[PDB]
Amino acid sequence: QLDDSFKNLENKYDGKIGIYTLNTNIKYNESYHFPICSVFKFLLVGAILDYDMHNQGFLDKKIPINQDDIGKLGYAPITAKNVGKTLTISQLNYAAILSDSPASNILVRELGGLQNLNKFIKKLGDNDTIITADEPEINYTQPHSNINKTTPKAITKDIYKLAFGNILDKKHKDIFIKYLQDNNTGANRIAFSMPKDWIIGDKTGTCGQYAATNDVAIIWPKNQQPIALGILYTNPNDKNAPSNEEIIQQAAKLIANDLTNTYK
Repeated sequence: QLDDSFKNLENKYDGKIGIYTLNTNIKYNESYHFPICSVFKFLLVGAILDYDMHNQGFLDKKIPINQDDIGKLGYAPITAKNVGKTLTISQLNYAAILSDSPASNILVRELGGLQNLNKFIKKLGDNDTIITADEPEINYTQPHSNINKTTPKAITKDIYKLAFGNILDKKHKDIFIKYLQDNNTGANRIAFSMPKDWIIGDKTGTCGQYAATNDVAIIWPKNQQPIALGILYTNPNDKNAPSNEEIIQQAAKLIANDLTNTYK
C-alpha cells in the first residue's frame, strides 16, 4: 500500500520515483538508477573528511579562490564573495553542501581529482554510484546509461554510513552532520513534509534535465534514533521536463505518516 501510493505519484506526474529508508524499511524502485546531480557533493565532502583523518590539518588548509574557479558557473553563493581571497577546506565543504559549484570543483581538485573520489565511494561499499565528471557536466546523463547516476539504496546507505557509520570518527561525523543541517536548499523538499519537531539535515540535487529532482536526508524523529531517507525523481522520457519538488513533498509526507504510525 505504500507501494500503491508511490505508484500513484508516478501515474500523476509521469517518470519514476525512487525511495529508500535506513534504520539504525520503506523502499520503492530502490535499485533503479537516477541522475545524481548535485547530491554527489555530500560524497565529496565525506571524502574530504576522510582525507583530513589521514592528513591531519587538512580542514584548516587555506585555498586561494580564483576567478577561473568560478568560470561560467552561475550558482556560487559563497565562492563568488571570495574571489582574490582564501577559504579553508572546511569553509569549502560548507559551501559545497550548500551546493556551491565552484566550491565543489575546488574540493575535487584538492582531493586529487575524480579518481580519488571514486576510490572513496568504493571504500564506502558503494558499487552503484558512477561519477565521471564534476560541475556542471555531472548533470548530463542519458536514459539508458548509468554514468553520473546512483540508486536510492546506494546513496541512502552512503549518507547513513557517513553520518553514523564506522568510516569517519566521532569528530568527523559530527562535522559532516552539522554541514548537512546547515543546508538551506531543501526547504521545499523532504523538510517541507517532516513534522516540525523532527530534526533534518540534507543534500539536494537538481540536474535541470529529465525532471531530475533529488533530496537525500538524515532525520532525527522525536524520541527515536536517526534514520536516512533518499528520494530521487526523474522522467527518463522527457529531457526537457523541468524539476518537480511537489512529488518529493508528497512522497515525503507518505513516509512521515508511515514512520509516525510505526513509532506509535
